[PDB]
Amino acid sequence: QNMMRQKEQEHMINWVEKRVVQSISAQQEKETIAKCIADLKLLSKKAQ
Amino acid sequence: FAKLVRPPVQIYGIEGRYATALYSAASKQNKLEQVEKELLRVGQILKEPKMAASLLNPYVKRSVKVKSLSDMTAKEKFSPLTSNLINLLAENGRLTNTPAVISAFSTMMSVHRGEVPCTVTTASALDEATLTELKTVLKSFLSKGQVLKLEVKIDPSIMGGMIVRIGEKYVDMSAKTKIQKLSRAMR
Amino acid sequence: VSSILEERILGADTSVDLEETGRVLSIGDGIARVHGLRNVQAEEMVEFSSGLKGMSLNLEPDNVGVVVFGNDKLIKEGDIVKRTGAIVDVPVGEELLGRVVDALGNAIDGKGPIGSKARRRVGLKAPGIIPRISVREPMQTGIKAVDSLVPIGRGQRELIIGDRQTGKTSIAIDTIINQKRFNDGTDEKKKLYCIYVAIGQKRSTVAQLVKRLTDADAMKYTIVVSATASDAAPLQYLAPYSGCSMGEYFRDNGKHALIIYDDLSKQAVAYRQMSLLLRRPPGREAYPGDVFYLHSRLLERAAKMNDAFGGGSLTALPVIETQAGDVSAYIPTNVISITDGQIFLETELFYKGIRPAINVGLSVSRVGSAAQTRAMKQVAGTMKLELAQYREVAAFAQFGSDLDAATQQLLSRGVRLTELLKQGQYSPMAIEEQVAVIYAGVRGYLDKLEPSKITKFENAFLSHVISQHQALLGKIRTDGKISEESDAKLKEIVTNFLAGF
Amino acid sequence: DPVQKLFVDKIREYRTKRQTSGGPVDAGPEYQQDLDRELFKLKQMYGKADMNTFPNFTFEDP
Amino acid sequence: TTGRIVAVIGAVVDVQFDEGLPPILNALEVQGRETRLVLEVAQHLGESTVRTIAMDGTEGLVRGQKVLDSGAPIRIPVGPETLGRIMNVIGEPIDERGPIKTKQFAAIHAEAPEFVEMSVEQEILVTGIKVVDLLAPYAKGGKIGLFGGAGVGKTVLIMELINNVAKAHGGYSVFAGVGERTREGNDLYHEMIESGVINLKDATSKVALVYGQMNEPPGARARVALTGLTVAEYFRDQEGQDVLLFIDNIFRFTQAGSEVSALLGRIPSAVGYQPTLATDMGTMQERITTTKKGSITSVQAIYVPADDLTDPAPATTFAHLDATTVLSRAIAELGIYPAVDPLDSTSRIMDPNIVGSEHYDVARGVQKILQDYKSLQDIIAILGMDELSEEDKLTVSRARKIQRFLSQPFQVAEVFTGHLGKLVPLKETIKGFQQILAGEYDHLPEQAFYMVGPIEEAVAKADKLAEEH
Amino acid sequence: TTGRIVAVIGAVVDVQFDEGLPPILNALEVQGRETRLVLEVAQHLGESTVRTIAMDGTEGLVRGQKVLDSGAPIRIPVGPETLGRIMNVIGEPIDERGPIKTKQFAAIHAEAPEFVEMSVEQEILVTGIKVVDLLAPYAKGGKIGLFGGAGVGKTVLIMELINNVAKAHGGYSVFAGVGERTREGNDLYHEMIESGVINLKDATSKVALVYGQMNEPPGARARVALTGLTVAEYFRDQEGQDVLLFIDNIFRFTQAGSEVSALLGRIPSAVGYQPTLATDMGTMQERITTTKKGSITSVQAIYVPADDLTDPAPATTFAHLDATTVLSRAIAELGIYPAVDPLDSTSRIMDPNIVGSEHYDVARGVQKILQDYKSLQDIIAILGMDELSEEDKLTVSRARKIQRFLSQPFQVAEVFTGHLGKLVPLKETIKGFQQILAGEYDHLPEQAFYMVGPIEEAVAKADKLAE
Ligand SMILES: Nc1ncnc2c1ncn2[C@@H]1O[C@H](COP(=O)(O)OP(=O)(O)OP(=O)(O)O)[C@@H](O)[C@H]1O
Ligand SMILES: Nc1ncnc2c1ncn2[C@@H]1O[C@H](COP(=O)(O)OP(=O)(O)O)[C@@H](O)[C@H]1O
Ligand SMILES: Nc1ncnc2c1ncn2[C@@H]1O[C@H](COP(=O)(O)OP(=O)(O)O)[C@@H](O)[C@H]1O
Ligand SMILES: [Mg+2]
Ligand SMILES: [Mg+2]
Repeated sequence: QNMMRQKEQEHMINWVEKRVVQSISAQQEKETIAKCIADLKLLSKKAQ
Repeated sequence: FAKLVRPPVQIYGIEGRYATALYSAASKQNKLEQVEKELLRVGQILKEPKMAASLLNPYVKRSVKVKSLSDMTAKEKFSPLTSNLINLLAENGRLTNTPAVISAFSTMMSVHRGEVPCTVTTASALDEATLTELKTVLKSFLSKGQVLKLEVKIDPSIMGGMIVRIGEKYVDMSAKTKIQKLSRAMR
Repeated sequence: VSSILEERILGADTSVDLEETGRVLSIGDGIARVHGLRNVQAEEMVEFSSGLKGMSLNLEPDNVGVVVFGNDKLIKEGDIVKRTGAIVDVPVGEELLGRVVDALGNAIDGKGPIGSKARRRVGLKAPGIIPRISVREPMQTGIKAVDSLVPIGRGQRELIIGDRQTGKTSIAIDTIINQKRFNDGTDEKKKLYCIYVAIGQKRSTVAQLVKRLTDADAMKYTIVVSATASDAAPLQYLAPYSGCSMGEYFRDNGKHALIIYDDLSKQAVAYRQMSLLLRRPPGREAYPGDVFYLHSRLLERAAKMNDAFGGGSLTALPVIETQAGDVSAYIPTNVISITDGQIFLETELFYKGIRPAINVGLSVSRVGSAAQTRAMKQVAGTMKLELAQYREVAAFAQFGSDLDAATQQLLSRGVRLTELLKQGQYSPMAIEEQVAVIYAGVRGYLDKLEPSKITKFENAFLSHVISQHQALLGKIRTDGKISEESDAKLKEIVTNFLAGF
Repeated sequence: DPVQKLFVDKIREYRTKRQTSGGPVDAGPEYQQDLDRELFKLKQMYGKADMNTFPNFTFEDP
Repeated sequence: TTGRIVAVIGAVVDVQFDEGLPPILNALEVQGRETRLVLEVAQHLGESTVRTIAMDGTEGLVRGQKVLDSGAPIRIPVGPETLGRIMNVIGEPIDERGPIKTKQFAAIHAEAPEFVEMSVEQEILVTGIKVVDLLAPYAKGGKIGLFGGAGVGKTVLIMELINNVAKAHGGYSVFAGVGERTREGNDLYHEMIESGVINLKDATSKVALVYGQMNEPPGARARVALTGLTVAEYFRDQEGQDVLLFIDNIFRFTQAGSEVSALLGRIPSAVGYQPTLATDMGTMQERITTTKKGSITSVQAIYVPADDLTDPAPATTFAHLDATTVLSRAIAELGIYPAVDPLDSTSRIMDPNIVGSEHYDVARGVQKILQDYKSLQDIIAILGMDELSEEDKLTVSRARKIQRFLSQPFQVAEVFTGHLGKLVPLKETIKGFQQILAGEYDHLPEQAFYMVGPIEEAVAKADKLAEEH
Repeated sequence: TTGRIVAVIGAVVDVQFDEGLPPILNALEVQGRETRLVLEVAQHLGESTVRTIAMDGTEGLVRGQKVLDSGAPIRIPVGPETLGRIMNVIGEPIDERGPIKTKQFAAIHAEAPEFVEMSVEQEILVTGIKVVDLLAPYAKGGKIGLFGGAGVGKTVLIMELINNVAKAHGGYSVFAGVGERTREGNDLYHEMIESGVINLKDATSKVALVYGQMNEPPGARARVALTGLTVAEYFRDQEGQDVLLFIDNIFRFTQAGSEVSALLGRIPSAVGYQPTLATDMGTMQERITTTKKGSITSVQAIYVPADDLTDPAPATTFAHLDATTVLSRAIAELGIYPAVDPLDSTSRIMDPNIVGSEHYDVARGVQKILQDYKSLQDIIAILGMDELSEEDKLTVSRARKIQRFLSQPFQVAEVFTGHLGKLVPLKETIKGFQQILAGEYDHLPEQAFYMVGPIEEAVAKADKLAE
């Protein structure tokens, strides 16, 4: 059982990050820039 | 020895020593701006094929090179400081790395006028309005008086987000590094 | 699984920060030359972009020489090095006991993660001159020779020096196993929390070692740090301080610890590589000028705190390897002038059959009479004098006859005592059994018994005492002295047993 | 918490995976080969006795 | 990418790149070379430069030659298609039999198995050699070393181990000659062809070969060890097999590193060895351990310069072995071949729990008597043997008998001594040494035990010697 | 003046002043630490930068910290209030008893007394110990050297010398523990507190301990003997009195110097020692001299590495020693305490021009009789007492009596033997030995002399135990 679990775990990982790299090509550019710029805004606001 | 005024930034090596000497000597006599102008001029004047060819051959007697530099500097009518620096480099034999000197001096003069370097590496192409907001917010990180010298860059190699350098400070909010971070904390 | 993966993902730290940074100028041989990091503290942990660590060791005016904690195959001229601002530190606590951690306190045992709460630096200073109090308690190693002739108090550095394959790690592991009897009992003033730092050994050796410890169920109170041969030089140079900090936690927490460095001559080699690659000036045998400061600031943490600072302790048994009895080499003399003793091991003795191959002539302990129990003191004083007398005239042994009956007696006593000191492997003995055996030995209850049989007697006697007169042994142990009643009872048991065999 | 699109991305890849968990998706025959090898080795380490009953002994007296 | 050669000093080439630099350990192909020249990156000198050690002679290199970055470290063929095929450091056949048609390429610079993967089991191996099987039993699937200077018998002993264990061993085998005579190369090749372990007709070969013999540049002797090690690592992991891995020498690896270290701009350590000796040896000698996926029985012939076991090379290598059999010249010049030193030799599986009381106590009796004989020699030097005791002459005679009895005529030494090869099952060695120590043969002459297998041959030789008397 | 750190390479820092550099050997304080970190300049590298050797751990230093130039070399308090205290190299107390409140301060780098100051008369320092004061007399302002290992009464002899000098000559003492194991440092502190040389209650202590531990960086183990020299120079100069100065050990002074020199990049000399070995030892063994104001004796423990008396360190030390005291184990088994060996202990002033004809004749006669007895010991052991005539048995009896009479009961050692400390003056020792040699006491049992002071006490003991 323990070997089953660990091996399936690593396989699930492999698959999941492969799908992550496959999918991140999806269109979220402007949204990502918006959130990141807001985050820089917060970082500066806490900066001083 | 005589007290010398240190630059704002420290550069090291041969170019570091020569640039620091020139900067401290120029700060006295307050000739920094015209010194930088003349440095830029000698930049090109040392790139002409004949000048750039006779100043690499090591079989041109040193005094010959010194006198040719003196004549060229008379023609170009440089300040005493810049002509003396060109001489100095000439007889010490270290003129082969003159471009290193002036470049360093630029980096020393820039920080004097307070233009901090920056850099924004983006996931992909970027709008200008986005660049406008980026500049307006990054100005929030400078001190009182400084200026921003931002060199945008496009990078599809990263997945998303962006990398922002401000002087040394470095904030990485690229989706790529987030992916590696989650995979690591998950493994 | 899947459901577990959900919180595995959730249980992260996605936040970012405004951090300093410098870019690698150069790399090669395991030494990055970062440029930038203008505000990086000397001996600080920086992180490369790929994921490695580094310890910014050499702050030069223009660049900072960082030493990578791994193969630099992953690093390239141009990478980004982000500083963390925190000097090297490691986890500590009682969560580590029974685990196997690497130089940085990361479980390399599988077996789940370390659940430590409080961390601790690695470059702390040793306790001063006032905190310490004289060395008074004994550390029963369970080995007759070590425990009677060259004692080891708690809070004392005791070099274990000797050539290759003479049984140094075996002495250390017998010491580790012996503590089981205390660590299972009740009193907390006799529990020793052994630690074992493995430097330069190959992972097969450390695996076999942890197998030995687990078999004897001696892991429930042992930590096993390990900077094995394949781990880059910084992780071998840095493991001893990780171990010493894990032990300093106990020491300043009113507990008693014990840390075994194995070897300390494979840490100095790693530090030599680090320095020579950083281009620091070399010295004798190419070691830098710090290869004394290196060890000294490590072996000077082994203290015995007083009763105002807790009463804790930290023994230290640095194993050193000497090239063919060349005790005059650089590192052996550097580490012989720091410690409070030495247990010299020799191969002439190992192959004559005197195992453990301890060479009582050269082995000394500079605490001496103290660090022994009154019972063992009474026995071992006479034993030590008799053995010295025998050694000074053992040159005649090959003749024996043709000589005065006095020297014949001296040889007939020294041979018996030498045979009694022989011990098995991973068979440490409580102090009372050692006292019983050496009492039967030094009082003449074997002089008429042929040497070849002494070993037999020994074992038999123990079997005839442990299974029969546990009350007498308890009487000796609870009060560590031989009251005249106990003395006479021991005499009667020895005499009647010898008669019955 | 959903503000970071990374979390949702991982989450629903995970979900789709669990739904596909009707079988181990994209196992690949190399998966089976690894299983084969390690399962044997484990069994030999555990012996050859049938792993289904109480192997009888019929213990022998002096 | 594509860089240019900027400097060529000795066998170290500095290459300048304008595109992205190649990571460390990559392989670079120098263009315009009739024979493939492969450099390995080993530094990043800063200023978009790299420094590389060349795997072939640098004759003809011209400042400015274009150099192509391969992308990944030196990759070599692996699989059961490299069996009976000699290979270079870069895995290209040198047996003039055509390319190595494989499906898997492996990169020589891998990582060691982690602590969780280590296998903690150990059980004796039977090499059919009296001294080795008695005083230093070889653990199966455990690193083994054959120390000793030059001309003591390291190569003959490895030839014996190949002859015995190889054929009688199911799984594959690999022999990775590092920096040793090219003559021994084809001597081994022809011997193996004769034995049939290598077949040039069918795919029934059992031994792969790798050769970086000492005419190659130092850059290509520090890496051929990794090539052979990579082939054996594949046969362990991917093929799920058990492997034998013979290396000879494995001191030419550290010497070959020392040769180029200075040119790489490194201060020289203790005895001229590179500063990074210990860790460069650790990162190699820890890809050879047996793991839970497979087993490797590694036999390494370790040179010892000037018979000095204190030298940094052997002194460091001593920590990376299970069984160390230290051949001695003092014993080889008495005619006791194999020259093994019964006292310097050691093993990890010489514990009674792993060999039993009989074997352990026989071995310890042998060692005790040999040491006592050494002690007496000091006296015999002054007295002369006559003035000795009467119980001592017994011990000296027994020690001489045992010392001669540990010799043995090897199957490959039929051309040196003219004898016939002998093998001795472990039980018989134990029987013979028990009898000798007990005194059951105290009447026979000493020369009865010289170069004989089991003890019964000793009694037969005693007869045949007494007949011609 | 405030410079800034610019490099931190191991334990070697490099600071960059601008306005004006500090002359070599100046002490700089690193600003921004919590533990007082003190650097000491060692070079000028041009470009207004100075290479300083750090006197404490240099982890946590940041390129750019501010380093404030003190003005003068490492300065320490030197009053009489430094008596009975422990202070590390820079003069900071480490006895957890508070500040060392003194009105004076002294720099540890002061040049040796000029030639005119030097005193031209070689005197003899009366230690009050029979064996030391008879066979190997200690000379005022002489660099005595104390051989022998542990277990033979080397600390007890130190405490006894301290006590005897404090009583007889009314002069204080010092103890510069170069490379002093922390455990042994604490043990020595408590031994002195027991024996009473250090007194925590009334300020009547006779020792000013100084400790450079074995873990403090190398730059701060080379200068932990100059600290002791300065504490003792204060007494000699500002109070004109004799002084002791125990430097345990004097092979770790050379070791610390060698490490420092290696760090500064200097080429190693003959056997890896620093190129300046001879001068480094000279500029420290040359302040230990007797000027006209006072004198600084010095008892320096010596370790001879690998028993090489040719080794450059024990070969550079012996060029200064004016005595020797070979504590031996073989003489401790007999119980003769102090274990001082009589036949190895040398002394340059054992010459009739200095000690006097009587002293020299007596000492040489004792040496000759002891040598003859050592020789006859072999004949007796091999063949037997029968083999000897009475012309030799008389010398044997006299030699046994002398070997007994050399033992003395120390005052500090009262805890061991219970006997009372006997500070036998020089004249009494000379008379006792000149008489035991003249056969005047050939009848008293040997145990008459064992562990006594003058010879008269031996007579009284013989009378007591003979009834
Ligand atoms: N008390 C003993 N009785 C019998 N054999 C012993 C004893 N102690 C050690 N040995 C033997 O000595 C050998 C080496 O032991 P050990 O590994 O402890 O020495 P070591 O010096 O640590 O080895 P290395 O230096 O190579 O790490 C072992 O094979 C063991 O069998
Ligand atoms: N078993 C043996 N019997 C006789 N001679 C041997 C034996 N083993 C080695 N030799 C001698 O050693 C020589 C070969 O030495 P070799 O092993 O090649 O040296 P190295 O060990 O340095 O490679 C032969 O010439 C032979 O005389
Ligand atoms: N005058 C003396 N009388 C009796 N015993 C002494 C005398 N001097 C020294 N000893 C013995 O010698 C030992 C010396 O120990 P100590 O001074 O602590 O360290 P070291 O052995 O290094 O000198 C003491 O334990 C003491 O028993
Ligand atoms: Mg070991
Ligand atoms: Mg060979």
